[PDB]
Amino acid sequence: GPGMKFKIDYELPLKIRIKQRVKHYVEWQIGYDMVGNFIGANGKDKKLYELSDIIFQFFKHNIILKENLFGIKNFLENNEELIEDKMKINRTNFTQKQVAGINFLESYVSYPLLVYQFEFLSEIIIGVQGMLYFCFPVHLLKNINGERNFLKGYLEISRNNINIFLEMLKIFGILSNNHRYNVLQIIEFILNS
Amino acid sequence: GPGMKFKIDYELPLTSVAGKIRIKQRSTDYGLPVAININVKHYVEWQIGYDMVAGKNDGNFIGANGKDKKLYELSDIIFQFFKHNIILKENLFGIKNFLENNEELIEDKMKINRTNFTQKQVAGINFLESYVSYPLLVYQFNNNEFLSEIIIKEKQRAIGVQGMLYFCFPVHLLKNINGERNFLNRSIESKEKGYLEISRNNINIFLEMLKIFGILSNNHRYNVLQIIEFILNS
Repeated sequence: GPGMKFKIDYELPLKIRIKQRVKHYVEWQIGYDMVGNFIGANGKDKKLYELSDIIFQFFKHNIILKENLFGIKNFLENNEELIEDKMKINRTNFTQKQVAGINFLESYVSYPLLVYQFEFLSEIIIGVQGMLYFCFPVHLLKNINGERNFLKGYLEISRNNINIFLEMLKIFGILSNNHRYNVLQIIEFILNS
Repeated sequence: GPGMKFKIDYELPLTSVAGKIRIKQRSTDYGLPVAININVKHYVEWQIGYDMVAGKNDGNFIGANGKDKKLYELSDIIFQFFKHNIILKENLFGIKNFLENNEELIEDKMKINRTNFTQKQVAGINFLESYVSYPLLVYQFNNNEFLSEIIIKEKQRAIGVQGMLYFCFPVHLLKNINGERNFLNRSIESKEKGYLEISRNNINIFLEMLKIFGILSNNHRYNVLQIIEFILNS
């Protein structure tokens, strides 16, 4: 349907990993671009993909207002608090530890992780790099025919859950400087188009 | 040379990435990798093994996993120095009796920790923050130049933790192709090889490393015990 009736049945092959803690969920290492619509932070030909493809279509069908994209743009342009700079890896001081009578020095390396709850949730784990994972129960997916008969999958996106992907784009925009630059280029492309 | 003069100039590929040999710089503690003149803080990181899967003709023992195995790197070094009568039989027997009586295993005592959550706000966005803490064990050999570090990670597709042993020592200890220790204050040439001199003066470092492998897990204990028995009966 057009306008507010617009939906996307996103095909998900079964970057996709299936794990379990009804406890089984989809682990989607979702991206926003692909190697053209804009110039990435690395200076390569980048085009819209996945997350940005979803936002562009729902903006094209007038479900996402341009005022929302303007607010996200100004938020990402004005913000200086980035997740990569706020997530610090900690290393403890070496302490004496004996195993099997052998004297070792023991230290712990702690890697932070962030959980954003939207039932959906986003997880950011950790040279090193931060990796974003969009997670949701697997029984939410419709089969190839079009019914949740799992308890290829298809994730239904509509006006009732598009805000999950707008929030996820905003989170990407504060993950790192490279992501902040790329997301700003994507929002500029969507607003101009 | 012959007898007590026996040595091994172990060839180590220096300019190589995505392999068992890596070059890092020790930050006065911890170290960070490097890609360039070599100074005293540059170390060799060697993810050394003690065996290798063998074929139907070159097998030396059967490992804990039931696979054909043969000597490799650490165990081959110990075999040659035992073959040339530098390593005493009592040294191998002492390690054998130690591994037979030992009950504390590294993969059973080392724990990966997940901390409680805390509320964390970044850019005005509220998150739940937690930490995953990985232990590492460092063993300082009697020679203050050599050390080994055991990194503890999760078992892949299994329950528990696994240890990866790395053998570390300064780059300036290595000899070039001419037998010169001239790496200090000099950049490493392309495809250049470093040579770690192993002799009677430092062989016990490799014996202590074999003992450390033997306490890593029950499978490692079994494999080391099979290696000691094979070497003793040679």
